[PDB]
Amino acid sequence: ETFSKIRVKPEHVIGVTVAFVIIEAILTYGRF
Amino acid sequence: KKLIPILEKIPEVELPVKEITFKEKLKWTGIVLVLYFIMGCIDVYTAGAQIPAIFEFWQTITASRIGTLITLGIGPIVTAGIIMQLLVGSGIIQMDLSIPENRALFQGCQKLLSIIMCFVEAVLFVGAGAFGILTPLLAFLVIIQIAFGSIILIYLDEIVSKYGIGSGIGLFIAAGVSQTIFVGALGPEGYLWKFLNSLIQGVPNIEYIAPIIGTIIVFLMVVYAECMRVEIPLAHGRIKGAVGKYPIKFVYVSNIPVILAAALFANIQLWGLALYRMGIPILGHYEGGRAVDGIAYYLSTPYGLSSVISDPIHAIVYMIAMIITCVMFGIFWVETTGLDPKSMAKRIGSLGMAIKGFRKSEKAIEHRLKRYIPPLTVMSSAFVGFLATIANFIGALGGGTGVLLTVSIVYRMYEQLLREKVSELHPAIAKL
Amino acid sequence: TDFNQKIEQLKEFIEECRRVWLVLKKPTKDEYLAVAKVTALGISLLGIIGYIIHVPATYIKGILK
Repeated sequence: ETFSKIRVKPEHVIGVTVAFVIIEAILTYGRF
Repeated sequence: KKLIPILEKIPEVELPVKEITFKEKLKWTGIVLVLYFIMGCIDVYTAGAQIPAIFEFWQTITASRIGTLITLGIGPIVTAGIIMQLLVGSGIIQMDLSIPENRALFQGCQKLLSIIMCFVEAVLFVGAGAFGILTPLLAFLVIIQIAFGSIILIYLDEIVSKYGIGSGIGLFIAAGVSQTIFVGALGPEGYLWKFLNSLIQGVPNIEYIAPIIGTIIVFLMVVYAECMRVEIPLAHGRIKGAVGKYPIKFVYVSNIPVILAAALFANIQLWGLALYRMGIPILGHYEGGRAVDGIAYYLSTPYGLSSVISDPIHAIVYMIAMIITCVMFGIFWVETTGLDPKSMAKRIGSLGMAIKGFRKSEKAIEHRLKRYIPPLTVMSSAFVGFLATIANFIGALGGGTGVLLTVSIVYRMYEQLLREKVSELHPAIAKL
Repeated sequence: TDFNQKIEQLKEFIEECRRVWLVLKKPTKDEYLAVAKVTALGISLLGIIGYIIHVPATYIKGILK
């Protein structure tokens, strides 16, 4: 298995990704 | 002792021993798929709306898309895996995985490196002049996003890998190529139209429909090849008489392998241009974007639209160059993971199904396998690699080679969907 | 000396390959078409979805650039 002392539930990575999208999706576009 | 400290700091994915319904593995996969396509729609935050064309060579095997939140794509992950197979392959760092140690060592380790290669590539990309404006400030910002997007994939892969079907990478690649096709042929600036319109305009352009043909031809070819199998008659499970007839995917054996060969070249054309407009011409003299001389030149796949005859020698070398590179990672796929006889042992032994030939024992079959493998392994790749390459001379939409992997990945993905549609009945035979 | 050996051997292994590249099953039209079908059917789904997302999302990026 994995020696990853930390456990991360997928629901997070998904939501964290919805994060990158929103941030840059607006950080870039929607100028001004 | 090992890099266990930071290694234990690198997050992972919570694998539930609960009920993960087919319907859920499916629905999961799909969510990953979309966040992907989506990320491929979003440009990277960068004022310099002006970018120097594109690298028509890295995108395909990388499943990336330069200029987007995934401009680096699977590229790192592949790079990483490439090194591992290189080290743990040429014995340089001999390891007998068997024990959950070496196994989880080889892995965990590689994973890390993937994040290392995640940033490296990022920097290397911008440093290769993938965007044009090297505003130390803006440059930094970009790299951030870039490698971080690739990170998301590394974790999205993990998700699919433990919450859905097939594989992230495998998926991802097929995801890209498929799209690259449906869009290139039918999308906005779609080719089918540019051709169709060219017919209406009254000036029939054979160059607009061409690439579309290239893809059919490849697909048709690549599939044929993907059908060939090496049938291994099996010995009656205690019964008597002719029985089994086990086939082996003679092509899909060297899958991950060729993915690495092509990916190697990917990191050369990148690493050469990079270490070109940022140093000395170690690898080759690019100019014009790609390379027009040097190791780089001799190792640049010819595809795109139409096959290039105007350089025979160039062809020859590449082909042979690829071929051998394939043999390599294939062999390095032997020393490591790959089909390991130790296991396949009792697996055929529990059922008491030795080969058709003879020898119904453990050490017996075990042997007959360890032996037959390598030639299989090498033949396969050598071939594939050839096919893949020639698949590029012909040249096609999405990527001759890309189409290949895809077609395979897609079928190995169909199988996955079946082994599942069934395992969704008898809650036990999760190993037959 | 060893060089001679290895040379003698590669010739062997390589021939062992020839053996693999012989125990090959050409496909049977119906069988072939099966793969071709499913295969394409798949690349089709995947491709399409990327379209449904891409194309339009670009009609935007483009009409607001």
